[PDB]
Amino acid sequence: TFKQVADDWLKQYANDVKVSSVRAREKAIQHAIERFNTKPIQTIKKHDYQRFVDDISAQYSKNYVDSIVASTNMIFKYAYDTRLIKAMPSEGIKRPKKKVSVELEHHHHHH
Repeated sequence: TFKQVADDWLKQYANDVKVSSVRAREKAIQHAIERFNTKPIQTIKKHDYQRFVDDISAQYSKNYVDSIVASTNMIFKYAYDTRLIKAMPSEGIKRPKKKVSVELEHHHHHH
């Protein structure tokens, strides 16, 4: 029944956003629902959640990954708030430092 709940929620989100983003994001979100079709949303653990994020990262660009993560988190929180599921897997995930430095400015050298 997650597909129906996610499908209903996705339609409301499409209220204000790029159509291409919704179609592309829906494809990634829909793929996760079909993949976890035998695995209930309330049975999803933090480990599997990270696996999904890394799975789409190798299939989608970083910009698209952010939208999928937010949509997935918003959909998960929506079902939890409706007391339809008894779980909230997502918190406890952090990665301090260990990040690649950004050169931001392309000038680099200066005088």
